[PDB]
Amino acid sequence: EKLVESGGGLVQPGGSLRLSCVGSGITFSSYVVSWVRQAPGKGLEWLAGVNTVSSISRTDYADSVKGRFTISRDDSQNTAYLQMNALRTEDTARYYCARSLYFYSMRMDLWGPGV
Amino acid sequence: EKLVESGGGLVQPGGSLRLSCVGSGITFSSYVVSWVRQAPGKGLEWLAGVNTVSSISRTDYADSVKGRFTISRDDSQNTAYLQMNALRTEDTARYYCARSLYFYSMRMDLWGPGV
Amino acid sequence: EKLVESGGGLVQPGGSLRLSCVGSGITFSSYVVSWVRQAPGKGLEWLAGVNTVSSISRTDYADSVKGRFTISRDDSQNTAYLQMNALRTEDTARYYCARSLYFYSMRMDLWGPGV
Amino acid sequence: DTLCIGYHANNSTDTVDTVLEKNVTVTHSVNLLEDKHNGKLCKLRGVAPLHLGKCNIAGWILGNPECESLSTARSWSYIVETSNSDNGTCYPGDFINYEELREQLSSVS
Amino acid sequence: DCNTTCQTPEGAINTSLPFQNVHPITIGKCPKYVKSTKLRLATGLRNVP
Amino acid sequence: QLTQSPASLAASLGDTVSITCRASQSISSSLAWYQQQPGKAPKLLIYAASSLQSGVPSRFKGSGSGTDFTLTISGLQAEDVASYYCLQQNSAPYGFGAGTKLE
Amino acid sequence: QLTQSPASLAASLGDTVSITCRASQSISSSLAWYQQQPGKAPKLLIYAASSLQSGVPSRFKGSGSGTDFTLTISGLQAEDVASYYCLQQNSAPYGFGAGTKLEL
Amino acid sequence: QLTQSPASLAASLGDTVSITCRASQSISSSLAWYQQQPGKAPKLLIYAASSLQSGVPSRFKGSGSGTDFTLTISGLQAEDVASYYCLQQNSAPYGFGAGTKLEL
Amino acid sequence: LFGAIAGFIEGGWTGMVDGWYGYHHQNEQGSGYAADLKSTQNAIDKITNKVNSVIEKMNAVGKEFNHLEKRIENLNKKVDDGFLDIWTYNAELLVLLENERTLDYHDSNVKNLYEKVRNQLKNNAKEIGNGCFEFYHKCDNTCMESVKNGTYDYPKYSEEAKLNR
Amino acid sequence: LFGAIAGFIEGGWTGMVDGWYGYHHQNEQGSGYAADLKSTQNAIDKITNKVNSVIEKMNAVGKEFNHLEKRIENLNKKVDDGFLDIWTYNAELLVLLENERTLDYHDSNVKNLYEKVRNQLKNNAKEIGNGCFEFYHKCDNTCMESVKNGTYDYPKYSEEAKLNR
Amino acid sequence: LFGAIAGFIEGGWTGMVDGWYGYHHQNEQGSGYAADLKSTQNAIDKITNKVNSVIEKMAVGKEFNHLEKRIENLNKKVDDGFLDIWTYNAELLVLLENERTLDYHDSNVKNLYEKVRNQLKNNAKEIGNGCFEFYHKCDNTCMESVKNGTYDYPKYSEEAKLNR
Repeated sequence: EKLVESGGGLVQPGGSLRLSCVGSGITFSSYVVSWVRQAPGKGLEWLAGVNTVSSISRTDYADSVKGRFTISRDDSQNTAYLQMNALRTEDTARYYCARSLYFYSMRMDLWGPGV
Repeated sequence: EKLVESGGGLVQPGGSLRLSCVGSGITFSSYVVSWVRQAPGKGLEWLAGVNTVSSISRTDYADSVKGRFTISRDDSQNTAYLQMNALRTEDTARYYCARSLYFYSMRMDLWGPGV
Repeated sequence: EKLVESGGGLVQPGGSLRLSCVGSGITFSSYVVSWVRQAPGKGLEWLAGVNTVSSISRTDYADSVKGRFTISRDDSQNTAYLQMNALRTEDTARYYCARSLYFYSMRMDLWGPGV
Repeated sequence: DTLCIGYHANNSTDTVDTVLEKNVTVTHSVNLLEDKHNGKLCKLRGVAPLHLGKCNIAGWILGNPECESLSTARSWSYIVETSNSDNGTCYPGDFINYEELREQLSSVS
Repeated sequence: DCNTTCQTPEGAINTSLPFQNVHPITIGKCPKYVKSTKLRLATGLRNVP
Repeated sequence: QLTQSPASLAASLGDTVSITCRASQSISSSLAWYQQQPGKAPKLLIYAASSLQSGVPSRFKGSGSGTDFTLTISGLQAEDVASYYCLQQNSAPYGFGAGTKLE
Repeated sequence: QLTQSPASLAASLGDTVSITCRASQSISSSLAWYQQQPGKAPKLLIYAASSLQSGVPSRFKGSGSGTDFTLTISGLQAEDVASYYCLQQNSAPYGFGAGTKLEL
Repeated sequence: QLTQSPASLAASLGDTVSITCRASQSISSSLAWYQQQPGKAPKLLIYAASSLQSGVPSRFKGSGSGTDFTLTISGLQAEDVASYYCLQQNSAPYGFGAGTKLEL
Repeated sequence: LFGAIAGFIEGGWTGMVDGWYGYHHQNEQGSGYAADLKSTQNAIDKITNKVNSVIEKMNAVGKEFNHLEKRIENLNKKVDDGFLDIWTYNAELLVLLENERTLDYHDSNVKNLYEKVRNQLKNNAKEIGNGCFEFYHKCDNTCMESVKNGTYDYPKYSEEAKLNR
Repeated sequence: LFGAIAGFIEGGWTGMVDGWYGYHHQNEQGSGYAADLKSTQNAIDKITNKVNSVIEKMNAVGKEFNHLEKRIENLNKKVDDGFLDIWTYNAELLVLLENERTLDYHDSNVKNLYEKVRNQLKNNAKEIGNGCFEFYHKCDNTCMESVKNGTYDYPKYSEEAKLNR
Repeated sequence: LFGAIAGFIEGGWTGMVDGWYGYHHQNEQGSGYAADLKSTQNAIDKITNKVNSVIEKMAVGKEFNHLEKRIENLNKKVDDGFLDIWTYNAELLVLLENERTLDYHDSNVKNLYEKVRNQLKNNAKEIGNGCFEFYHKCDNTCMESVKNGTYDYPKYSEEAKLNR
């Protein structure tokens, strides 16, 4: 099982980006997908989380990116999207998509390489 | 599944008539076959019932037709027989065969069109 | 479903002789094989027993033949061996092999013809 | 003070079939059947196919006059023939072991 | 213009599912063709809300 | 043994209809209600005195345990104009009720 | 140490025969009863001191736990004229009884 | 929410290392320990505060509950020199610890 | 079947959003749901292994015949049709059996959780019947945590429970 | 296997004839048998579905060759025998597995009925062990009707059953 | 799954070399292991029948010239298809039968536990790991009686009542 991130690169401040996390396999609707980032010299920071399409709490956001970042899912295309708006210099970081299975209390043990 | 009744028509008073109820399927030894009749202008009247081959009480008859009617079963040919003897004028009615599965306390929900 | 004994014959006093019990099937590693002799005129005598490979008490002998006899097993070739050393005149008898499935407490119901 | 043991329920409306009962609504399920296609002939591993538009294998191999478009063909992933491919052996006759030639050309890249 | 790993006369298939019911004739790495119309494998519990 | 009441009953669309059955002795939940339209085979509505047959609209409900049973039709519709019979499935000479006609 | 009581017994057709085994220690229902005809492999009749092997007629019954065990043949027939042995399957060195020869 | 205590550490080969996490409110054994080497994706070591991830050597042990949790590395090796993080998986906005750097 | 998911526990909990199996508690200091993470994680691992085995157990053009090889053409059609029938049969049977086995597995998980909770409290609680236990003593959050984790103390609450019993 | 059909209940009742699983009472008003109709109806529906599913999953002449087509004849024979062997194996395996599943289903039903009656009577009755309970109170046909329905009133007889216990 | 083998009985006894399922008793006259021979024999018979059922439920090449590639491909297709079907069948059969066997053993252990529970009733206390601690003095006769299934509950009733 693999997760691959794409859709990163250079952005002007105040701009926007959409990052994509694509999963390899057939059991992607079971994935609960989280986006983490690491700034150059800081620790891991949990940003957003998209939950299964049959849940109660569909999306979760950190207070630092709430209202600026939006998380979304497409099970048919096996992809989780992170749309980031009003980008700042502090958003310069490496972004990782991680996956837990069925619930956010389970192991987050399948990480993407980063972007 | 389905039940078809055959062997009706006109009989002189004092005569005899054998009605046959044939079922479609492979689970007929499970059937508990019962005969009902509806006289013109009267309600449903339960006449006789034949049980499964491996059972204590094998046949049961209503008091009005006990001694005149005889119910029987042929599972190899998927048929239940009602032999009517000493027919009267009051026996003119539409005869129907219904089936319950395994026991007479279960749903009698498969009825035949009637003769 | 069969146990065949081979390797018997004439032997000089003080000699050695190895008997083999071969089984037909695929479940020989399950067998707990045992040797029982019957001296002409005397009764049945339990001689040796080999247990399964994964067990603790791998091998048991009777007090009459302890130190002279050695039982052994070969699951690859589906065979149980009885090595008799320092053979005496009192050892002239018929040797039978019996199996009792997984433990020595089970039925010892498969006997070989003898040798 | 009370403590009860229970299990999970959710808004999922997906159903599965069981030997004893059918149309069982369950919390989670996976799909093992694909019934969607893009409705296009497409390159296999980046290699385009060889499309014999109005010609068949006979017309393409023999060099039918109505097949000059197929004279320049080096490599292909697979060969496509159309249901209305009539242009073949224009002169009347018999192609001997034609199906054998088709079979040998199905292993040719 | 495409880049697919499975081609049928009715069109290409982009999936990793074990089975398909699109078309018997396939070229490439393709799922097994079956005549079924519904193959769903249960993971979670029976839903009793 | 099985007394069904009333023999006939005229009601209007959208109303609530109650048909009662009384047994001579105690039959424990072994009652069925059948709806019959003229000349056709009876069609089961409620079995086990409370269990709704598949495909039957939830307008029909049944109640009763020992000797008093009730079939309630809530929200009468034009297709509910038929005869209604009650069947016991407890004692060996099984039997129907007299029948109720709904208009 | 297994002691087989009769060691010889003459009985007629249709009679009831009792063969008794006694154990030095307590063996909890780990006795088996075998029938042997001369020059042939022994045949299991009873295992677990009360269980009848498949194929054996119901004339053969086994009873007893602890140190005393009994094998009863009710309705003796001519095919029951053979030797009878008791096998103990409890302690590490296993053994048979002395042997009871049933005659007419 | 989560405070990781040492924030820096210097241990020699073969030593025993303890990294502790303290939570603002009880999270009930929903804490995981990750090991990250520079420029690589984090690797999960401990989940449920005590369960060892498959393939992780038994030198790592997690222990704690409520608000206090500890990760113990017994017999430090040269490949254990990296950063370590703690993840809480209880409350709706999930988060990590500040990070502990292990050095020789 | 083990008679728990649709049995003596007659409904599921939409408010339990942290696992498949769990507890709901009602003390003097609040209420709430809490999932059993060990059981849920083991179940997820086993079902994932099941799906992987199913997909890994499984692991193609037409020929042309002229009008004088109709027998070979019919043989080819027979081979194709027979293999198609066999593989369709295998797929449907596998899915149908696995679904029943999975549902039974989950029911067993719920039943075993109920039994392990019941075997702890023993005489200190009343078994209401719907999956609930009503304590005869004061279960604070520490008492509930002990029951959930599996380290309940019957001697500690036995005297108070005995008094209230 | 749930250890009920050939387990703590050691024999079937020919007296029971109205159902598959059921109850036998011994009051002061008389004895009787009475089947559990809900369980029996559910079981009948499920097993009918099982038989129909087995049926719905299942749903030619020979060819002649001359003496110079022995290879093609052997290919045809191989195809026919292979398909025959596969289908024979499938039919046998399906029957063998389905029979065990049916028997275990019936065992589970009986055990669940015992569990449901036990969790309702609690300490007002005593488990004899063969399958029955001896009530510590003298309660009539209304009592056993309530137990069969599932509407037993434990507080009603809790005091009365305490003196006799 | 019945939650006994890896469940409330958390470990297997390597010192019980007499059967598959059994008892460990600790009285004043001593301790020891004793297997349940009836259950073990029945399980052994059933597993033997399972293995037999598995085994009793279960050819050279042809040469074609260069102008017979189609029938050669048809022969290869037939061979490969039969090989795939039979491999799938073998793996699937083994995978299902292993589950069924393990569940069968788990059920045997759980039924043995329930059988012992249903005899002692309130004369013993359930520790929860599989063990019952008696409220009365059970000698070796008491233990055998429990193992046989002929436990005399009324005999040790008052003596257990006083200690409980």
